[PDB]
Amino acid sequence: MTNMQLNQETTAHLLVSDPNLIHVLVKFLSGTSPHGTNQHSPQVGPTAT
Amino acid sequence: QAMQEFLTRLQVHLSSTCPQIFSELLLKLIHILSTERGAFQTGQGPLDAQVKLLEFT
Repeated sequence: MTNMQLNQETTAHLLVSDPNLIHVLVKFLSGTSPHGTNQHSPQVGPTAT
Repeated sequence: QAMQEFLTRLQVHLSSTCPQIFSELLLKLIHILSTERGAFQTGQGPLDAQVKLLEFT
């Protein structure tokens, strides 16, 4: 959607100007393993990074 | 073990006088841990101490 054009304001400006994106990024960076059903590493692996 | 003896001594010392305050304190502890942004939901904290506290409750 950053690549996507909206038909003005670009969609990246919509994303950064939206107040929910900062909560999205906090929830991603503070996600860890809240369920804790199985023993898991706190790191997210290379692909998510 | 130290937390278990501390809670046991609280129970022994307040069984005669006022066990309802100790029971309400234990319930408030479970409530604060069990809510959102808590130790129970996020998985942080010791598992052993929380399990022993649950068994004591």
